Amino acid sequence: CGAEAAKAHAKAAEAGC
Amino acid sequence: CGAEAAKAHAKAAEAGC
Repeated sequence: CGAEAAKAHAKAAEAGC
Repeated sequence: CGAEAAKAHAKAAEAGC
């Protein structure tokens, strides 16, 4: 739940949410 | 793992994303 959240958080900030 | 995180997810998806 910390690294799968971190990958989703970067995914948003990649295509800025 | 995240009902407060889900309330932030709905609050963003409404005004943020």
